[PDB]
Amino acid sequence: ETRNVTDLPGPTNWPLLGSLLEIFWKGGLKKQHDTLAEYHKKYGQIFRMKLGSFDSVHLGSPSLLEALYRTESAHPQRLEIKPWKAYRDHRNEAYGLMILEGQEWQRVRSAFQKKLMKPVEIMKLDKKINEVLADFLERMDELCDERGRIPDLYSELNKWSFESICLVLYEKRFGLLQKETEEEALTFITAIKTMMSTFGKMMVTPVELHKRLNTKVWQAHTLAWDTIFKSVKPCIDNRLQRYSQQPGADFLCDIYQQDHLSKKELYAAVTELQLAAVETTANSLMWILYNLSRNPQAQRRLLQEVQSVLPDNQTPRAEDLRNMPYLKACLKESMRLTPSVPFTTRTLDKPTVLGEYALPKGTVLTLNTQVLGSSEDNFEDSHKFRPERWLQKEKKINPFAHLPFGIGKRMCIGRRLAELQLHLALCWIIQKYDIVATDNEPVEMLHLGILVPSRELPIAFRPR
Ligand code: HEM
Ligand SMILES: C[C@H](CCC(=O)NCCC[N+](C)(C)CCCS(=O)(=O)[O-])[C@H]1CC[C@H]2[C@@H]3[C@H](O)C[C@@H]4C[C@H](O)CC[C@]4(C)[C@H]3C[C@H](O)[C@]12C
Repeated sequence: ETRNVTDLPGPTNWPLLGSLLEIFWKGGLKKQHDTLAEYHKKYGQIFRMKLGSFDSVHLGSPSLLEALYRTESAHPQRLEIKPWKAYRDHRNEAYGLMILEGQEWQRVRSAFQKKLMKPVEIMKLDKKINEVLADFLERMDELCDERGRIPDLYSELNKWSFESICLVLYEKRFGLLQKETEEEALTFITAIKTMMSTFGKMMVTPVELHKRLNTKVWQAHTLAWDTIFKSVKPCIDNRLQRYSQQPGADFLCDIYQQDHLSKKELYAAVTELQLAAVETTANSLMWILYNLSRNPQAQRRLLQEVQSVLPDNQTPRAEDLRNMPYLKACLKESMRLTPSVPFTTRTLDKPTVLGEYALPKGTVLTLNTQVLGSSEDNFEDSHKFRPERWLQKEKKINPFAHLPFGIGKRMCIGRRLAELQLHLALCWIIQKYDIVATDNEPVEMLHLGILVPSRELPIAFRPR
């Protein structure tokens, strides 16, 4: 009928360190995802692992993630991010979607979800997205060197992503793409960087103690968040004021006027939207550009579609995407082979059976969403970039085999907007450029928050 947590297989619990010893000898935390995939190959779909006192059970199969979904809490919960909450408490700001829990989370989630995860409303953003892409492409052919290579492509892809989502979120152009207008968002963006490189140092050492002792990390983290909030508020206020007498004209006013979220609540929620959006979206664009340079046949099949559905250099539109099944399949394939987010996390709020294992309340689960990419039950030749696998109707790919955006009600809220931006960015890029590999040397995926390349990506942009 049922076995329990103790009967779970898994790696040796080495004295004091647990699997931390193995990780420090297998590449470090940067390579953690390679190690977890190795473990799922050894012990199968479900296993138990300790990293110091950090004890977790890993789920690495489509059936397990289906089971977890069918039985999930009405308010699913990830691992707590203490430093962000400590800052909000200290400064009396609201929590956003990433740190909210319970009915408080559901309230904000519903309100935003009806705007963000509605195709009809999302497609309305395309004009804005195209305005930013137009500018980005213009900047691209300025940055391209002699042989079509863009120095620090990741950084530039981030500039686009930032500018794109800020137009969507704040109806403003921050001017990341035109030089001379570069030093406007400068302090805002540096504050984001400072914040990102600092909150991680307060997750082992308790944030309460950093606060009590008034450490330099606590100080830097507080200043960085202050600056982020001080930059966001006026934008949201101006947008709120602009449409205060036009119900139905703006997703943000409607939320404010009809769902009754306070301005304080909107500051936190919009802020977390932006933080979640920027790097991950740029990261995904990057990986697809890399997969394209490595698969000229797939890139050719893609070029044909773009040129077929958009003769001349016709500005892409959201409605055109309906007739580009291959474009959309390239993105899915890229996210399966080279995902941005390697895993997510859940704390169980009630006893539940997964596999033939009964897991108690309080069990921390890591959903290895990456490892799903290599299961031969769903992907024959899983090490091959083949977008075709998504288009053939003579074999079902099980939806719980492909989860780059997580699962269930607490899954990524930005899915449609991210897809829309990526789809259109691909149209603009391929339309103008051939994506060529500049070398054939090894490139590795490092876990640095998200999965990033081990080095500058060997790709060039050759004006077609
Ligand atoms: C291509 C880039 C994207 C990737 C792969 C992606 C991936 C994810 C994943 C894996 C999670 C966790 C889901 C879970 O635990 O089940 C997540 C949540 C989140 N994402 Fe995205 N992300 C994308 C872009 C976006 C964008 C465009 C936004 C903002 C519009 C966004 C905002 C959110 C927020 C706020 C959460 C938390 C939702 C909640 O707790 O209720 N992401 N992202
Ligand atoms: C990607 C970012 C930031 C990571 C980071 O520390 N960023 C600095 C990197 C510096 N680099 C030099 C590597 C590159 C800079 C390029 S730049 O163009 O700025 O020059 C990190 C920080 C907070 C992270 C989210 C939260 O946990 C909550 C949630 C948990 C789930 O489990 C997975 C999903 C989710 C939404 C997470 C996604 C992602 O993981 C986020 C956005």
